[PDB]
Amino acid sequence: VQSKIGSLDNITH
Amino acid sequence: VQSKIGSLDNITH
Amino acid sequence: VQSKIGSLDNITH
Amino acid sequence: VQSKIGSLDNITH
Amino acid sequence: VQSKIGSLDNITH
Amino acid sequence: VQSKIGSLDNITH
Amino acid sequence: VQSKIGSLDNITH
Amino acid sequence: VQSKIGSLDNITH
Amino acid sequence: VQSKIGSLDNITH
Amino acid sequence: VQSKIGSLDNITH
Amino acid sequence: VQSKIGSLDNITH
Amino acid sequence: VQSKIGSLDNITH
Amino acid sequence: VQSKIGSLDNITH
Amino acid sequence: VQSKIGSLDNITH
Amino acid sequence: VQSKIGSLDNITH
Amino acid sequence: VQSKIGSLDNITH
Amino acid sequence: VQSKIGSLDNITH
Amino acid sequence: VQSKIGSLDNITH
Repeated sequence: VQSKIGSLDNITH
Repeated sequence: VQSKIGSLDNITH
Repeated sequence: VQSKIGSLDNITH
Repeated sequence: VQSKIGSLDNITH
Repeated sequence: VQSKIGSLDNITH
Repeated sequence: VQSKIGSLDNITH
Repeated sequence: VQSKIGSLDNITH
Repeated sequence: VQSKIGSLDNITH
Repeated sequence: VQSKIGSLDNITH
Repeated sequence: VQSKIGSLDNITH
Repeated sequence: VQSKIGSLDNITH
Repeated sequence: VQSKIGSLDNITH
Repeated sequence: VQSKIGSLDNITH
Repeated sequence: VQSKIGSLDNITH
Repeated sequence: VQSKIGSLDNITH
Repeated sequence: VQSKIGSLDNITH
Repeated sequence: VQSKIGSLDNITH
Repeated sequence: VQSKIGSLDNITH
């Protein structure tokens, strides 16, 4: 409800 | 409800 | 509810 | 049983 | 049983 | 039983 | 809800 | 909710 | 909620 | 669920 | 759930 | 849940 | 949502 | 949500 | 939420 | 759910 | 749930 | 839940 997600996982090899 | 998703996974090899 | 997530995991090899 | 309501799953391997 | 209502699944391999 | 309501799961391996 | 399960295995990666 | 389960294994990585 | 489980194993990594 | 009502009797004069 | 009501009786005169 | 009501009786004159 | 689900109504006048 | 779920109503006048 | 869940109402006048 | 109600009058006899 | 109600009057006899 | 109510009057006889 009126929320945001930018990123959950940022997996950089 | 009135929410946003920008990105979940950003997997860069 | 009116919350934000910037990032959960930042896994840099 | 083994159900979901309003959930978010981000499964990565 | 083994059902979903209003969910988001992001499964990556 | 073994259910979810409004949850977020981020499982990484 | 009436449910019967003989055996349940949840494996997540 | 009435539930019956013989055996339950949850393995998470 | 009425529940019956014979054996329950939760393994988390 | 697995319930009983011995008699549902509503009389108005 | 597995309950009883011996008699549901509502009389109005 | 596994409960009883011996008699539900409401009379109005 | 905004419904009458699994209910019993006994209205007398 | 905003519902009547699994309820019994016995209204007399 | 804002509901009547698993309730019994016995209203007489 | 995005509900709007102007006015709700409920009388039970 | 995003509910709005102007005024709620409830009378029970 | 994001609820708004202007005024709630409740009378029980």
